[PDB]
Amino acid sequence: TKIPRGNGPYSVGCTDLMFDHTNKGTFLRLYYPSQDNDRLDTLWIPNKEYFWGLSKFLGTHWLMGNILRLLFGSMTTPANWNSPLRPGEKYPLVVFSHGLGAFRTLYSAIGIDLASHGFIVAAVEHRDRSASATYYFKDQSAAEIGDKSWLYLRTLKQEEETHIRNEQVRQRAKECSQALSLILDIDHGKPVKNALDLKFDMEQLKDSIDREKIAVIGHSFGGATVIQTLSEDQRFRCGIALDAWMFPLGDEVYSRIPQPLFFINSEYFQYPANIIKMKKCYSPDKERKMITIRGSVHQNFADFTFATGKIIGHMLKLKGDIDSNVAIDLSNKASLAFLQKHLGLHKDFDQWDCLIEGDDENLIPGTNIN
Repeated sequence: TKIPRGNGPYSVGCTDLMFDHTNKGTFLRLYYPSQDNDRLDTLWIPNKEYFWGLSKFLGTHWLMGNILRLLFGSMTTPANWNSPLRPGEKYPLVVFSHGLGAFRTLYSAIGIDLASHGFIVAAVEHRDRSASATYYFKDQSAAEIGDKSWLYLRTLKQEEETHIRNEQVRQRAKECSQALSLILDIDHGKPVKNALDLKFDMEQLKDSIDREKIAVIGHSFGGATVIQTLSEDQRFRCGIALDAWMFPLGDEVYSRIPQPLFFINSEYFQYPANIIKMKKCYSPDKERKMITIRGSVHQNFADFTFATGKIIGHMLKLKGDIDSNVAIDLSNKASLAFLQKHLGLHKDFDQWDCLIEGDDENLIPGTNIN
C-alpha cells in the first residue's frame, strides 16, 4: 500500500460495526487508537460488489469491475485489523461521511491519521443509494450466515436531482446522528450483537468516549452532510467540510448552525455557485474558516489519490500538481488544529493553528473564487 501511515504517536486499529442488521440500521468502519502495533493488514476494499458498484458509478460496464478488483482487491490500508482498543483514556469522536460513489473504507488516509492522534472515527456507510454499493441483512439468520443484500448507487434524471439530492442529504444527516447514538449507547453499556462476526469485542468501547468532544467531518456530498447534521444535532460541537458540494442543501439550513464550521477546499474543484452557498454560512456571531490547498483536485481528499502512480494519477484526476502525501498532511494537520480549538483538546495540535489561516506555501487563505 501507498496509503500513508498515521503521523500521530498512537498505533491504529480498524474494525466494522453494523447494528441493527437491517437497511435502517447503522453501518460504520471504526478507526481507533490500538494497544498493539502488530501488523498493518486491514483490507482497503473488502468485497467484490464494491468494485461492481464503483464500475457502475464511473459509467463503465462489467469488465472494468474485474480489472479494478484485479488491481486493488488485495490492497491493504495501514491499520491493525481487530486490534484491541488502547485502554485507560476517553477519546474524542469523529463521525465521517463519504461522498457520492464512495463508501465507508475510502477515507482511511483521513481516518487512520485522526486515530493515530488519539481519536475514534466512525466512517458511516450511507443507505441513501449515494454509496457506489452497500449491504445489509434481511433478518438475523441472514446476518449469522453472512447472506448479504446489496444496494447500488441510484442514477438520477436531471428533473429529480433537486428533490432527491435534498432527500438524500436529510437521510445522510439522520445516519450520522444514528451512528453517534449507537456509539454513545455502547459507551454507556448498551449490549449490542454486531451483525458481523469479527474478533473485536464491542464491550471494549464501554466508557471509551469523551462525550463532550464530538465532531462531524465529510467530503463532497459528505461536506453537505456535515452542514445538515450540525443544523439538526447539537451533540456535534463542530464540523469540517472537505470540498463541500453544497447543491443538496435547503436555504433553511444556512441560519441554523451555531457550531464552528471549517471548509477545506481543493484549488481545482470549486466554482462560484458552490462558494456563494459556503459564504451564506458566514455571520459575525459564528466561527467560519476557509482554506484552499494549492495544486489539489477533488480526489486529493480520498484514498484513490494514493492508488496509482504520479502520471496515471494526473491522467485520471486522482492527483493534482501537489504531492498527494503533502495535500492530505495539510488537510489532516489543519483539521487537528481546528478540532483542538473547538473541542478543547489538551494536545499540541495548536502548532498548526497557522494552517487554519491558510499560512503555508501550499495553502490559500479562503478561496481563489474570491
